[PDB]
Amino acid sequence: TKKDRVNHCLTICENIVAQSVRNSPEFQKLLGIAMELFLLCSDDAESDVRMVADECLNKVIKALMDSNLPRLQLELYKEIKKNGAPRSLRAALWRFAELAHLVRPQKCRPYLVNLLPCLTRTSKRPEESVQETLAAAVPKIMASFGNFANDNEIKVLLKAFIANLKSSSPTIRRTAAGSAVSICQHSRRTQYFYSWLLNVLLGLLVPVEDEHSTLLILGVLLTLRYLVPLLQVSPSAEQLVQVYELTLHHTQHQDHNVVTGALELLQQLFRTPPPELLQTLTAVGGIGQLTARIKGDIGQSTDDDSAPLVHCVRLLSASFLLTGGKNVLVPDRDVRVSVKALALSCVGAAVALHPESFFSKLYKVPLDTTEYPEEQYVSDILNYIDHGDPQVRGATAILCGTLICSILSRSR
Repeated sequence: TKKDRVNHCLTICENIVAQSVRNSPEFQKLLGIAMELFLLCSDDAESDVRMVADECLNKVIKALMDSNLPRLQLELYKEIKKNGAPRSLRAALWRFAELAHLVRPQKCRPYLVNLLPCLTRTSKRPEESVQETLAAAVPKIMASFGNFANDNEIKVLLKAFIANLKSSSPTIRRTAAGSAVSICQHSRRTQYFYSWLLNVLLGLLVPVEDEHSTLLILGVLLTLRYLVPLLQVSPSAEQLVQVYELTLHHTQHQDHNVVTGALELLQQLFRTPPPELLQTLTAVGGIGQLTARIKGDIGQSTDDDSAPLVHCVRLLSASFLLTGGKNVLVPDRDVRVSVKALALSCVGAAVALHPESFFSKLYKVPLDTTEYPEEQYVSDILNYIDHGDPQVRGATAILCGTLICSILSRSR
């Protein structure tokens, strides 16, 4: 009956729209029963059956978004609480984020309380396909159901997703990170909930000379690429400078999945910087007032008589893409050319902030004139125009663009 199952689902659809009679005590009973039956047609495993009868459920909704919206959204909340099959629960979750901004604010507050028991179970599910669509609904649901919750309901929901940063799947790590940050745009207080996510994560990396379970090191740095775009009681000016020393230790912590995680976080905090953090780095003393492969004295980000952005260009160069003795390329065998690509785009976004870093010497205390004849400056960054692939000769194409943009605007 595999061809007999196809004809059954499609004839139920057309005889609802062609009724032209809604809000009737006969019409109310008919729409509840055969609405759950549209998804068993998708639950049955055949691509001739799964593709055909899922486009037919969308014919019902859109012809009824005017007439029967409160009857549509009551049958649909029932299936998530049923917590069904990972194919059945998935394609119902597309339907419920697009009708979230169609509810009325009269009936909205009953719909908020019932979802938080239902939105934690689908966070505990290890199916890698079920976890994906929730990172495309927690953007859409909690922006229209955002304002209707108090400070009690939203503190429970964010302790669950951080326990979904403790899993080892790359598909499940990036769906729990975009869920914590879409709530705080819409929670109740947009600025109060930005300062609260920064306290929870830095105790997961409280003092850095520990064993930090290097899968869990990657969970904390992906929630911070989504929230620095939103940082522009408040998040304090001493709360944001604890974020910044945490990464320079983690551009050195060896891996190829943990070195690439803290280098997308640094390219974005210079492009859209938080304005409290942005004045503490251009300043001359810098971090010294807030406290009161490399083989030389760089001078750490606590020292005075130099800005910290003078410090931060000496550090990302002699570890990744430069050797302190001579103008010479580093081999692609040592550092990957996916890892050398994100290190040329971080030296360029700081020159737009502090342009005096690019003219500095690489080592502060010079390095061993017996071994090496001459000491070099950071201008061998601009010898990576001849290096091989795109996005290195193209990301030293963009390193000369914002070095000229920001000397003219620095000295007038």
